[PDB]
Amino acid sequence: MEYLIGIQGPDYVLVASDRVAASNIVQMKDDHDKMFKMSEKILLLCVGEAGDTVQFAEYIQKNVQLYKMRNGYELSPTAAANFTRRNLADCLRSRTPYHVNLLLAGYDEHEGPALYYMDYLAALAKAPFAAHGYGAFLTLSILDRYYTPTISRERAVELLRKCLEELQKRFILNLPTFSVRIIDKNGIHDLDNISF
Amino acid sequence: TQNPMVTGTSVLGVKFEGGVVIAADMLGSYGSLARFRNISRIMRVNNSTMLGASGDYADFQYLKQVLGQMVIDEELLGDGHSYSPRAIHSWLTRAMYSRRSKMNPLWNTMVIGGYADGESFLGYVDMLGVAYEAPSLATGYGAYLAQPLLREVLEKQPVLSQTEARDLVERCMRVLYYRDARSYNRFQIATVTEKGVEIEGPLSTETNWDIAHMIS
Amino acid sequence: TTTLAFKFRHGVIVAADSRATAGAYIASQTVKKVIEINPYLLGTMAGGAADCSFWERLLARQCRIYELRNKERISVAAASKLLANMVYQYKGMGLSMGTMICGWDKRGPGLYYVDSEGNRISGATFSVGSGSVYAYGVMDRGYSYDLEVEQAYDLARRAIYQATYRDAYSGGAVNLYHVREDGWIRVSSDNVADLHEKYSG
Amino acid sequence: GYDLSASTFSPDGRVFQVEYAMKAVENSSTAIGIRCKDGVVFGVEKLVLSKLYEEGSNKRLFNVDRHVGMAVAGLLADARSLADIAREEASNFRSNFGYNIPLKHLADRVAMYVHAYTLYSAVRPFGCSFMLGSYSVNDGAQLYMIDPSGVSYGYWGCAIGKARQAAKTEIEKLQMKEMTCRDIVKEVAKIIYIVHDEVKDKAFELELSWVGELTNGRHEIVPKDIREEAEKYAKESLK
Amino acid sequence: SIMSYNGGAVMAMKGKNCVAIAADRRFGIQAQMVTTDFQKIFPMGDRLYIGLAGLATDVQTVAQRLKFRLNLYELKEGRQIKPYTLMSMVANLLYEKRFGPYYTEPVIAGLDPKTFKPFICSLDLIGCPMVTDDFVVSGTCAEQMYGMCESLWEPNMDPDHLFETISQAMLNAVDRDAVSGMGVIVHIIEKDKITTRTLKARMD
Amino acid sequence: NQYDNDVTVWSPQGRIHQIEYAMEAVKQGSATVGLKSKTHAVLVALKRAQSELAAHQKKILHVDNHIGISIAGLTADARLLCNFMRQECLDSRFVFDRPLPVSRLVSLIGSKTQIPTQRYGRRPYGVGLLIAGYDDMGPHIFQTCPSANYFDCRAMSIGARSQSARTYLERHMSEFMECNLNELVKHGLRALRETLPAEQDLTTKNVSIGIVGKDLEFTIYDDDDVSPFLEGLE
Amino acid sequence: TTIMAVQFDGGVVLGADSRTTTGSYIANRVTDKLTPIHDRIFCCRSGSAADTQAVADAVTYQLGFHSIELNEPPLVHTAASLFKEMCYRYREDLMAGIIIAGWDPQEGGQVYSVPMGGMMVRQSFAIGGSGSSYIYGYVDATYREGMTKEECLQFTANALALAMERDGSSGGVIRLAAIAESGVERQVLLGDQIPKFAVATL
Amino acid sequence: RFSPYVFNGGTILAIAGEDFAIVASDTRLSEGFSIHTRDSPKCYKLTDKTVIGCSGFHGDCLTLTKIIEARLKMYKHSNNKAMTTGAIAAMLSTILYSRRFFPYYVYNIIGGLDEEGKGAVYSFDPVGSYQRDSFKAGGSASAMLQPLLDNQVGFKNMQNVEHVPLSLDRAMRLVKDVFISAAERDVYTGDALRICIVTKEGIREETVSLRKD
Amino acid sequence: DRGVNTFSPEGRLFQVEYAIEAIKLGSTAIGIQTSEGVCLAVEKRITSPLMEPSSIEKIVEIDAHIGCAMSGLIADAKTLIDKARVETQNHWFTYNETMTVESVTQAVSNLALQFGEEDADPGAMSRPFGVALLFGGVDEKGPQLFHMDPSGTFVQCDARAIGSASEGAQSSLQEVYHKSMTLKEAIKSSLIILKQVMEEKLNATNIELATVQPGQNFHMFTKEELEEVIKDI
Ligand SMILES: [Cl-]
Ligand SMILES: [Cl-]
Ligand SMILES: [Cl-]
Ligand SMILES: [Cl-]
Ligand SMILES: [Cl-]
Ligand SMILES: [Cl-]
Ligand SMILES: [Cl-]
Ligand SMILES: [Cl-]
Ligand SMILES: [Cl-]
Ligand SMILES: [Cl-]
Ligand SMILES: [Cl-]
Ligand SMILES: [Cl-]
Ligand SMILES: [Cl-]
Ligand SMILES: [Cl-]
Ligand SMILES: [Cl-]
Ligand SMILES: [Cl-]
Ligand SMILES: [Cl-]
Ligand SMILES: [Cl-]
Ligand SMILES: [K+]
Ligand SMILES: [K+]
Ligand SMILES: [Mg+2]
Ligand SMILES: [Mg+2]
Ligand SMILES: [Mg+2]
Ligand SMILES: [Mg+2]
Ligand SMILES: [Mg+2]
Repeated sequence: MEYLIGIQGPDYVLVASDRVAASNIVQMKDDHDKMFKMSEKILLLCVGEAGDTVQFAEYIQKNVQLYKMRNGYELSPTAAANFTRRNLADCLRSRTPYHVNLLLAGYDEHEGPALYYMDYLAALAKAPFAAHGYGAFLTLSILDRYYTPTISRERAVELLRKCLEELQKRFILNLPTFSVRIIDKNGIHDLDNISF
Repeated sequence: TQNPMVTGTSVLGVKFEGGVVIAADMLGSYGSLARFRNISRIMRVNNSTMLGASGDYADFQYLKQVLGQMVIDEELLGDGHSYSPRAIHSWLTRAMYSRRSKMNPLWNTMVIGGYADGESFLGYVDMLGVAYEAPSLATGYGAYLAQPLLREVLEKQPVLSQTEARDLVERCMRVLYYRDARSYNRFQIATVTEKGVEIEGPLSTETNWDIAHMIS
Repeated sequence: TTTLAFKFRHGVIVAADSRATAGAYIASQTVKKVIEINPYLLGTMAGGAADCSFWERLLARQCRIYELRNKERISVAAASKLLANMVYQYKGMGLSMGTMICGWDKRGPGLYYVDSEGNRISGATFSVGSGSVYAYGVMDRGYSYDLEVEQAYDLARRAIYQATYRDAYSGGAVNLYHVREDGWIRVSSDNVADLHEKYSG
Repeated sequence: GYDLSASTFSPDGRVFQVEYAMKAVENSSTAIGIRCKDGVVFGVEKLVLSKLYEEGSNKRLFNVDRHVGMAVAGLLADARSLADIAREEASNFRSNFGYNIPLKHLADRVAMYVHAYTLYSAVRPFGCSFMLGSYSVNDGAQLYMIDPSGVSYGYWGCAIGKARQAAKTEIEKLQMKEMTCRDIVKEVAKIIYIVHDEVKDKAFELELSWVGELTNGRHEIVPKDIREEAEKYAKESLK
Repeated sequence: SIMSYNGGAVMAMKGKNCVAIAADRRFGIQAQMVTTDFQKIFPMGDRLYIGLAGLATDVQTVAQRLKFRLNLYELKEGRQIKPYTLMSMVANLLYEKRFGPYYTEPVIAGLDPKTFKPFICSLDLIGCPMVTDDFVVSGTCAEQMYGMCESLWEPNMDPDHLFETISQAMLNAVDRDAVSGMGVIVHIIEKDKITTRTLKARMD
Repeated sequence: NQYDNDVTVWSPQGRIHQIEYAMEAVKQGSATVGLKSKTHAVLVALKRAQSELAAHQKKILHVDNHIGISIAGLTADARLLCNFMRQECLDSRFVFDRPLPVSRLVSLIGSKTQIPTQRYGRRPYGVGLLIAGYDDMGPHIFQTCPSANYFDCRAMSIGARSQSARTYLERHMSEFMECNLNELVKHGLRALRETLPAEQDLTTKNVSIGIVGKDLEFTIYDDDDVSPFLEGLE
Repeated sequence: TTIMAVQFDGGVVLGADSRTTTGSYIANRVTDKLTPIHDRIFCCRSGSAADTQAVADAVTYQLGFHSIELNEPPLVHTAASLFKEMCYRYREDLMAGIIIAGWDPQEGGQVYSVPMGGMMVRQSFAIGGSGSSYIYGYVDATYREGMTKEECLQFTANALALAMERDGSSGGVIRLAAIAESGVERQVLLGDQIPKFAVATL
Repeated sequence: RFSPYVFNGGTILAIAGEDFAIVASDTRLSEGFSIHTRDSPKCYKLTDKTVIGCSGFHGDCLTLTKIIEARLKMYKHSNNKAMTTGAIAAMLSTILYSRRFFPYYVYNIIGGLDEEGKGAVYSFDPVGSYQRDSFKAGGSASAMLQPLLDNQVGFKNMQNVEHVPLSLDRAMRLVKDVFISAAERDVYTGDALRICIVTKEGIREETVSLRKD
Repeated sequence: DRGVNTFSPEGRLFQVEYAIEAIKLGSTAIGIQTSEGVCLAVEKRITSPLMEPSSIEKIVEIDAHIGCAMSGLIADAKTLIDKARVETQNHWFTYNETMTVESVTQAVSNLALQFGEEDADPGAMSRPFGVALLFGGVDEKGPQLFHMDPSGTFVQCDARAIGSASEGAQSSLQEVYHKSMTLKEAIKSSLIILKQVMEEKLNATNIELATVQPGQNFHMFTKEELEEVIKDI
C-alpha cells in the first residue's frame, strides 16, 4: 500500500508520495521514490502492481522525452496526460494491461498548474487535489475541509503535513517518510522529506 | 480425444517359441451398452507385425489408416527394407507421446506383437507414451485378471509352445468374460510367426455356471 | 532459504545458507546460493532454484556480450535492469525468483533486489527467502555503513546462522562473499553445526 | 526474344518454354507402354552411361500406388519429383475418400500439377513425359500418358523419348486387344531392341514392369527369369 | 456490476423544435467520489451531442474514437453529419467490439443540420439503436429516470418548459441513486443557439 | 547468352545451362574416390592446401554411425547438404529407433536438391557427393549431382582428373567384391593416385580416408592415421 | 430422435421419427431427418440439428464435386468416408450421430453407422438416436437375414413406432425411404398408419 | 479431464569414487497398484564415460533419453569430439528448463568420469536445477536411501571414525544393501537391481535379485 | 544484369568471386600459429593525421581465448564478429565450456552463402560479405589459426596473410615459418613482413598486434609494448 497526494495552487502543483517499498510483513526500502520526471515541468507519480509500475512509467517517460527530441519543444501537461491515458486505455483489453494508478502534475507556461488523476482503468480527471492509496480514504476529507483554490504554497505544505500526520495517527500501515516536490514556472523543486 | 466414445476392452499378448499371439474381443461398447458386437480390434500392420487396441475405436481406426498408409508408402519403394515390429512400436510411442504433449491424446492402449530375424517382439504403448516390452502383456482389466495367470505360467515355464500359449490365452479370455462387465464372448486371436500374420475368428469360450446352484 | 546482502564502506557483503527442500524433505545441504555471475558481479538464489540459476546464467551471458560489444564492464544498475526486463515478460506464469545483484562500478558499491513479481530496487541492506525475517532482525540490530571488514563478516555470518535456527527451510552451511573494488572474493564456508559449537560451547 | 518465360506467348501463340521442355524429353532414350487384354506392360531402354554403375541405378519405372506404375522419359530429377507428387495424390485420395484412386483421376490430377508449371515466370515446366498404368477387375487395363504441357490422354500403346515414332510403328503391328501380358512383355522387349541405335549408344539395360490379372492388380517389376527370356527373344528376332 | 463501478446518469428529451440532454457530474470509484465536474456529454456538431454513461474510461474512449471517425467523415463528405447517421456510426463502432464491448450506453440528442428536426436515440453497449419521439435514459438510475420521464414529459414543449421538465426529471431521479449526482448539467439545443446550465443540486 | 543465367530458363536444345554450370563446380574440385566390397564401403579423398603453410581442406564428413560422405565443389553447399543428411538420419533414429536406409536418404537428397532447379531466383546446389554407407542391404556407394540426379555405384570418382580414377576403377572392379578391407582401400588409393601429376605422390598430408562396414562404424582417417594404408603400396 | 436403416438384396430402407426438441418443448413435430446426399445416398441425422445439417451440407458439396470429376455415380462407402473424416476430425466440436445408407452399382445396398466420435462401421442394419436404446431388444429379436423390401419397411416402421412410444425425445410421424437401382421412394406414416401396440391395461 | 502424467516408480542412485562412478536402479516399472514389467532398467549409457539414471513418468523418461541421444550426436558432429560428463549435465539443465511450463516429470542423476578421470555425480530436479554431488539417491525410495548414504559415505553423526576414501568394494556393498532395504518398505522398488560401474576401462554391469512382492 | 545466385560457366558464383576481389582492397593482416600461442598483426592504413588511430580496430576479441583479424570491407565484418561473440556465449551458456576455434569459425562460415532474393525474409541478405577473417586462439587442441573467406571455406593455417599485399606477405611467411618457431620470433617476423609490404613507414601507432597463449587471455599490445618490439626490426 502506497500513497500519493497532489495539491494545486494558483501557480504551482505540490505533490508527495511515501518512501516505502514493502513486501509481505517487511518494509524492504525506506527511501523509495514514486515520482518520475517526464520533462522540465511534469512529474508522473505511479503506484500499483510490481513491475507494471516502473515499466509503464519509464515507457511514458522515454516517449515524452522522445517527443521533445523530435520536435524541439515539450508536450504540455494536458497533452502528456492524454498520451498516458491513451496508452493505458489501449492496453486495458490487451494481452499486456498495466495495473497502475497515477497522478500527473505539471506546469504549462500558458495554462498554469495542472493535476490529473488516473486509475488503472484509465479514467482521466483533472482535479484541484487528489490522492491514491488506502491513505486517500483518511486524507481526502481533510483536503475537502481545508483547501481553497488560492492556497499559498507555505499553507499547502501545512495542509499536506495534516494529511501525513493523520496517516501516522489513524492508518494501520507504517509510512514514516514522504518525498515532497513542487512544480512551478521555474521547473521542479525538491523539498525536504516530511518524516516522523 | 477429450472424451472416449465407443471403446474396446482388454487386449492380451504372449510370446512363444517362434512367434507371438494376441487376443481381443470383438466389442465396441458405448458406456455400459454393448453396442457394436462384430468389430475387429486387431490390425495386421505388415508381414512381421500386428497390433491390438483398447480404448477409443475411432482413434484406433485413425491409427490403422495412418499406419496402413505408412506401410503402403514403404512397399512402393521396393528397396529391401521393411519396418520391423520394433520400429513400428517406436513410431507408435512417438505418435502417442506427441499427441499427449499437445493435450489431445489418441485414447488407446496398444499391444504390438511381431516376429523378425528369429526374435519374438511384444510391446505396450499407452495414450501417454508409456512403452515397454515384456514376455506377456494385458491392457485394461486384463492387467488385473489375465496378467497374473500369464505371469504365473511363464515363471514355471518361460518358453511356451504355440499351442501352450494359445491355450493359456483362451483360459484368460474366459476369465475376462466372467469378470469384466465390458467384455463379450466373441473374440479373435492373431498369431505372428515366420510365415506371417494370421487372424482367426470369430471365436467363443466354453463357460461353466455350476456355481449358480451352489448358494443356500 | 536465507540470503542477505549489504553495502558498507568496504564493498558489499553477500551471505547465504545452503539448504534445498522438496516439501519437508531436505533435498540438499550443499546448494551454492551465491551465484558467480562474473568476476565483478554476484547474484543470490531464493525462491525457485532452477529459476534463479537459469535466469542469472542468462544474465551472465548477456553481461559478457555487453562487455565485448562496448569494451567496458556493465554497471550494477544496468545488469539488474537486464534481469528485471527478462523476467517481466513471464509475470503470472509461476516463476519464483528473489535475488540480490551485488557489484562495485563507477558509482561505488551496488546492491539491487530483483524478483519475479517485477520488483527492482536499490538499497543498503536486503534479505530474501523464507528465513529473511529472522536474518533482518539480527542484521538490522548490528548494521552500520562504517562496520570494519571483520565486523561485517561476523554480522552476516551470525544473521544467516540465526535464521537457520528458527527457519525450518534454512540450514546447512553459511557461505560468505565480499565484493571489493577489484572483484569479489569467497571469504568463508562454515557448517552450521560448527557455528553452533562456536556461538555457545 | 519471346522464348524465355512460360508466362510469355510468342506472336504466333506458342509457349516456347514448354516446347523446350518437350525437347528434353525427345532427347532421352525410349520408354513404351502397351495395354492388352489383361493388363499393362512397360519397357525402357535404359542407357548405361558408365560401367561403374550398379545394374538397377537410375530406374525409370516407379510404383506410385500399389495398383499404379509410372514410366518416365526426360530429365530424371524432374521425373522423380513427379513420381512423388503422384504418390502423394494417391495417398491423399485414399485418406479422404477411403478407396484406391482411379487411374484416370490420378492422371488428371498430376496433369493439372504439371500444367500449373506452364503459366508463370516464377517456375519452369517439367522436362519430362510419363505414362501411368493400372489394372483392376472393375476398370480393366488403363494406360495414360502426360507430357510437359500437362495434356493427358488414354492409349492402347504409347512411346516417349527419341525413338517414339519408330516404336509406335512397331507397336501398331500388334493386335494388343487380344494378347496377354505374358505375350506382350516379349513384344515390348523386341520393340526396344528394334529402336535402340547400337552404333550411336553402346550399352543399355532393359527395364520391364507390369500390372494385370497375373499380378492381382499390383504394379510389379517383371520377374528376372521372364525378363531374360524376353531379351533372348528380342535379340534372336533382331537376327 | 461493471456498469455501476463509476455510476452515472444521462438522459435526452424531445421538445417542439428543440432537444435537451442532461447528465450528472460525479466521477467516483465504487463508493468514493473523486471529482464533481466530470464530462459525460460531448459535442459532435453545432446542434448534435452525445451523452455517455457507464464505465468512465470507456465514456472517454468512445467519445474520442467517435470524434476521430466523425472528423474524418466530415472532411471527406464536406458536410455536417445527420443525427441518424451519427447513430449508425456509433452503432458500428460499438458492434465492432461485440465480443469484448465498451461498457457504455450512449444517448444522442440533436437537430438535423439542414432541416432542424429534433432527434433523440439511445444505444445499448453493443450498438443496438433505439430512436424515440419522447425521451431516452441511460445509467445506474434508469428506473428512477423512467418514472420521472413517464410522469412529466408532454409533447411539443417549448424550450423553457423542456428545460424545467428534463431538469426535474434528472434531479429527482439521481436523488434516489447513491452513485449518481454531485451536480447536473443540461444543454438545450435550438436552431439558433445552445443554452448550457448547471443546476442547484444535492452534493451527497 | 540469353539462356544461361536463370535455372528456370530452358534452352532451345532442351538443356538448363545453370545446372550444367553448377556441375563445373564439382569437376574443378579435388578428386575423391569411392568403392565397395561385399562387407565395406570406402571413401578416399585428395585434400588441397591453398599454400604450403595451410592444413589441407577437409573432404570427408560424418553423417551417422552407418553413413559418411566425401565432397567436391562448393564447401558451403556441402555443409548445408551434410547438415540436411544428418538431420534426416537423426529423425529416423528418433522416430523408428533404427538407422535410415542409405538409399532412402539418397532419395531425400534428390528431392531436396531438385526444388531450387525449378524456381526463379534459386540455384542448383554446387556440390557433388560420394556417399558411403552400410545397412541391411549391405555396403553402398552413391553419387549425387547438382542436377539432383543420383547414382548407385560399384565405385566412382568425381572432381579434377577423375576420368583417370574412373578408368582404374573400371579396370579392377571385378576384384572389389571379394577384397579384404586392406586391399579395397589400396585400390581406392591407386585410383586416386592416377589423378596426380607424374611427379607427385600420395602423402599423409594430402590423403583422407573414410571407411564403414559390417563391423565398423563410419570412421575418418587423416594425417598420421593414413600411414598404415599408404605403406605397402608401391 | 430415433433413426434406423436396413439392408436388403438390391437396396436399403431408411427411417426416422420427426420430433425436434429444445428441452421438452417440441420445436418441430414434422422434422425431415432423412437428408439426400446424392441421387441414391441418404443420411439419417441425430444429435445437434445445427451440426448434422452443417455436416450433411458440406458432404453433399464434397460428394457432388467428386462425382462430377469422376463422371460416375458415387460409392455409398465414399459418402460414409466423407462423413467419417469430418465427424472424426471435429469430434470435439460436434454432437452428431449419423447413419449413411444407399445404393451404388458396385456394392449394392449398404448401411454405415458413423456414431458420435467418428468411427465408421458397415452393418446389416443400424439404429441410433436417443430412442434407439428402447429398441435394441426388439431389433435383436426381430431381425432375420434375407428380408424383402416390403418386410424391411414393416420392420423399420414397427421399431420406430415402439421407440416413439417410450422416448419423450422421439415422436410425430414416421418418415421412410427405400433406395434401389430404380430410385428413391419416400413415404410418411401418420396417425392410424403408425403401427399400434396396446398399453398393457388391467 | 485428461492428465498428461502418471507416476511409474523407480529408484535411482549414483556414487562418485576417486576413479569410478556407480549408477544403479531397480528394474520394476509400475502404475497404480500394478506392475507393468519386472525388467525395465532406469539407467542409460550416454558415452563410454557417462551414464544417466531417470525415474518418474516413463513417457517422459523415454522421450528425454532419446532427445539426449540426438543432442550428443549433434554435438559430436558440430564440435568433432564427444561431450564430457560436465557438458552433458549443463546441457540437460537447459533441456529440462525448455519445458519449464510443462515439465518433464523425470528425476535425473548423471554418473561418470570428469576430465581428470575422477568420479562425478550430478543431480537434477525436473526443471533442470542441478549440482555436483558425492552421492545421491533419486526417485521413489530416495528418502529411504539418502540418510543411510549420508551416514555411511558422508560419515555424518559419527564421532571417532576415520574418514577413509571410499573403495569400489565398499561402494558396491552399500549400493546392494540400501536397495535391499528399500525393497522391504517401498512398494515400488523391487524385482532386480541393475548396477553400472564406470571406470577408465569402460562400463560394466552387475545385476542382483530383489524381492518380487 | 543477372541474379545474385547465378553460376558462371566455370562453376563459380559471380557474387562470391567479386566479394573475393573486394578483399584485395583491404589492408594487410597476418596470422602466425606457434606452439606458444598465435599472433595477429594488421596494418591500420591511416588516411589522415586527424583520424584517431585507436578508432581503427581491425583486430577484435571474440572471447578470452579467441581473437579475430579482418581485411576487406570492414563494415561488413561487424555482423560476422557479433555472430562469433554470440555463438561462443551461447555455447558457454549451454555446455559450460569454451567453444573451440574451429567451431567458432565453422559457425561464422555457415552465414556465407545465405544471400539471395526469392525464398527468404522481407529484407534478408542481398549479397555476400566482402571480408576475409583470421581467427586465432587457444583451446584443448592448443594454439590455432583459421582463415575464412566470402565463399564460406575455412581452413587451419600455420601462417597466413590476407588483404592487398597478401601475395608478397605469404611468400615471406613461407620463407621464415617453422614449426618450432617461438611466439616472440613469430611476432618479430610478422612486423618485419608488415614493414616490407606497408606503403607507409611502420610505427607504433599505424599497426595493431594481439596474441593468445596457453598461459593468458587475448591481449592487444599497447603502444609501449609495440614500441619495445619495433626497436629490433
Ligand atoms: Cl459391429
Ligand atoms: Cl487387418
Ligand atoms: Cl555449501
Ligand atoms: Cl549488449
Ligand atoms: Cl531503486
Ligand atoms: Cl525461499
Ligand atoms: Cl516424347
Ligand atoms: Cl476507433
Ligand atoms: Cl572440392
Ligand atoms: Cl567453395
Ligand atoms: Cl546428372
Ligand atoms: Cl567430376
Ligand atoms: Cl433437423
Ligand atoms: Cl451416436
Ligand atoms: Cl447415433
Ligand atoms: Cl438423439
Ligand atoms: Cl413430435
Ligand atoms: Cl587475401
Ligand atoms: K414420444
Ligand atoms: K518392494
Ligand atoms: Mg500483467
Ligand atoms: Mg444521487
Ligand atoms: Mg454521499
Ligand atoms: Mg457446436
Ligand atoms: Mg505385492
